[PDB]
Amino acid sequence: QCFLIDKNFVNKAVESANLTKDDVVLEIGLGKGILTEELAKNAKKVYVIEIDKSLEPYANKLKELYNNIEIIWGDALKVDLNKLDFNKVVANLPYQISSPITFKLIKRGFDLAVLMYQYEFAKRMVAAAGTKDYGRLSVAVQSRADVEIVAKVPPSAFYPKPKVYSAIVKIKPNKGKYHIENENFFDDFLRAIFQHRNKSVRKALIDSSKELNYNKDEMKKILEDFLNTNSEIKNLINEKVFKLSVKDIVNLSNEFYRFLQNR
Ligand SMILES: Nc1ncnc2c1ncn2[C@@H]1O[C@H](COP(=O)(O)O)[C@@H](O)[C@H]1O
Repeated sequence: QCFLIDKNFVNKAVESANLTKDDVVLEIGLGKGILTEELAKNAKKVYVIEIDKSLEPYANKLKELYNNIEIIWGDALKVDLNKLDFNKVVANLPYQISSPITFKLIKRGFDLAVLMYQYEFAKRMVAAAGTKDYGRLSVAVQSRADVEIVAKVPPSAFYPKPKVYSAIVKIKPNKGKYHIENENFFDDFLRAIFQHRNKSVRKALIDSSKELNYNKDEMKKILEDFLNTNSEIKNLINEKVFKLSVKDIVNLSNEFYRFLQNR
């Protein structure tokens, strides 16, 4: 485990979280408890989910100085987050859980999260439409939250030093900006189209038709009919998947959902 040791990066994360004594913070991963201490100083209460009980002496040290820290010994991917009353999340994430934890957290909901990821993952999360790093992850996150990289974090900020840079990412859920009609269909639609990111949406959907439970012939005919509904749809489905904006992918998928349900 590469512990975050550089207090300057702890400070940047904590600052980005805009904490007050009315906030309740979830942290994932205890590490040395440096970040934990700063959270406890500034927030009402902090929950820490930590899988490795050999880190208990760090927990015990903290609990001597702070009365507002609760340690949950367990797997963050398994814990029922619905049962905890946090409004913010601040963590140097265990990188291996980056994707599922992000969506688990977003599903549960929060006012704001400030999370450290490996740099390449963060770049993908925030990537602009039509760029090399833009993909399913980018749209999956940006359709649900405003995201931005707060700071790049060098290997030297950790001990032992990792092989790659990390990045602090601020995530602010934003449900009403894009308004997903049906989350499960949206998820299936994203999966299908990003299996062929350099093809037109139309051709991607045909190739991946089985991801939406249609055979290739069915899907071809569906899209013929769909394209005839209006000129905007025609223009969207003929563009390359990775070139459509998040707004356009959300609206296209919403329209397609409504189309299929009507049919
Ligand atoms: N799924 C998990 N839930 C809670 N804590 C974890 C989980 N996975 C790893 N950790 C802890 O987070 C620390 C950072 O993860 P890692 O740097 O990927 O080894 C590790 O030392 C573990 O103690």
